[PDB]
Amino acid sequence: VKPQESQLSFTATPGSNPNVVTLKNTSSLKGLVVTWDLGNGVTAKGEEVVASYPFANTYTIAMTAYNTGGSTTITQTITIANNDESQIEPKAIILAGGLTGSKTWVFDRAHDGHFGVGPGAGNPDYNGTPSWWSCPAEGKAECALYENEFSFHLDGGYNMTWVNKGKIYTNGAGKDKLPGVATVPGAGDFDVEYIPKEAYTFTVDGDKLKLSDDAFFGHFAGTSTYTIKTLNENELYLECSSAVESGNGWWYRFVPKK
Amino acid sequence: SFTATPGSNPNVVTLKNTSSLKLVVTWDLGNGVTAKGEEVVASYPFANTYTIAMTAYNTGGSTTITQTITIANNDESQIEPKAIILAGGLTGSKTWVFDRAHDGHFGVGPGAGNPDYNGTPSWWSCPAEGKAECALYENEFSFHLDGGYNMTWVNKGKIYTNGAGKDKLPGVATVPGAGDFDVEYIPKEAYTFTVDGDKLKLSDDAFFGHFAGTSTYTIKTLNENELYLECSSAVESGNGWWYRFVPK
Ligand SMILES: OC[C@H]1O[C@@H](O[C@@H]2[C@@H](O)[C@H](O)O[C@H](CO)[C@H]2O)[C@H](O)[C@@H](O)[C@@H]1O
Ligand SMILES: OC[C@H]1O[C@@H](O)[C@H](O)[C@@H](O)[C@@H]1O
Repeated sequence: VKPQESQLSFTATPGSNPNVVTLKNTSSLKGLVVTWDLGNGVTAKGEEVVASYPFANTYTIAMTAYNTGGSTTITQTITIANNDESQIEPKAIILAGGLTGSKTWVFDRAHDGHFGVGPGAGNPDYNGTPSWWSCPAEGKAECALYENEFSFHLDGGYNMTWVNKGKIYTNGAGKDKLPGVATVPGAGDFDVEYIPKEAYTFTVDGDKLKLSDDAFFGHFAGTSTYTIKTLNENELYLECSSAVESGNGWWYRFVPKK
Repeated sequence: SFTATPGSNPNVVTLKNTSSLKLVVTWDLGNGVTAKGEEVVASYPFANTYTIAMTAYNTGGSTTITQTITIANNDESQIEPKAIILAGGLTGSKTWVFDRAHDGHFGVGPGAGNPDYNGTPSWWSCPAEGKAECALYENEFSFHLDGGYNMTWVNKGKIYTNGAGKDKLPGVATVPGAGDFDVEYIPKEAYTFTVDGDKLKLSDDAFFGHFAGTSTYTIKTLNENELYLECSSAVESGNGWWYRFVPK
């Protein structure tokens, strides 16, 4: 009674934009209600629906046909070859150095002001700058900070890789919130043992950059949320608000790895 | 013949020779750019009507055909982000005035070239309403992206300055309640600006109501709520000025 699979079919035809695909019931059987799992977290109902895949990947599309004696499901895989710049955050494209490949960012250790502290954005004294202390060139050479490197890549999603040599840098208020062994390096404050996960994601919304899985840009201040102050192919300048020291703001400047 | 075909970005247009005659062609895109090629791309960041001219060349000489094109909207992707904040968006306008109700909306200190520079108006910081009794707060600045980076300067006929400034200006100077000088100074009907990084430059010798002999300002803060500016005096060597504007 339930619809027979050999009479069910559909076409999935990329349109003007190869990442936007028309899904059309072409079944040799009428009197059907059809629903769709687009394989991208979206479900839909209708004879002809459109599916959008911002990211290059292989997806599975399921069509379910309903008639008076039940439902039957058929599938196709579809290969989306390339990322769609028109459906991806423009700042994510700068962080990854393009829609293809990856881009690694490191502390701007060769120039003054690559790391700094000042009154944070909720502090009555905020001025938007690290007005308490600004790190001179190579000022944090003698700790774990510059060992922390951040690669962005749009391989299936808004993906990040965090590499270090097993340690992050923080101060007394930071060290108390992490389980790893704390050491006092040459630059003072604390190195803490902290091994990143093998994979992260991120989101960009306006100026706000958020890292997944409680990640942070090598300096621990209890937050995974940053404000992008500057971002172009040469420079990533970030501000954050400390969650471990009420009213402290931190600034960080990254440049491309050579 | 030619076609002017808006692409995936409606502000970016493919100009293509479609002539039924196989020619060297050049183009005036009507945006200040000229080009040579069978197929060229034109960019119009600003909504407007533009005239495109194709010139075809043989041995006999040259013939020029034109079309008008209408670009409906401003293109956020090709306009300075700080310009959009000053104009309050891609449409309409936004007027900025002195933050007269808060301390520190006007001040003086050692300027950025001065060995004593500390980045603040450390010689004098104006208290709330401190310059009510002069022309300073009468000066209002509107930014609008209507064809370009456009500004309108409104006042009630006077700017505010000190002795060194008054000596550079042709208008009559008067001493108001706040002291220093009001100077007769009527703005032009229209100005332009440029923003490059943190450098804000005004056209046609304009200045932000207080005269210090410069049209160049450093942007210290710019968000939808605040414009905080520094400038370096061109009439008093080593003197810096600070100004804080908020929306009207
Ligand atoms: O905390 C308020 C005070 O901050 C002081 O600067 C400190 C920096 O020298 C140091 O490098 O970082 C700590 C925070 O991690 C800062 O507190 C300022 O010098 C004081 O002016 C300020 O009141
Ligand atoms: O115009 C410059 C002068 O401004 C005055 O308000 C300050 O008190 C002086 O310190 C400064 O020399």
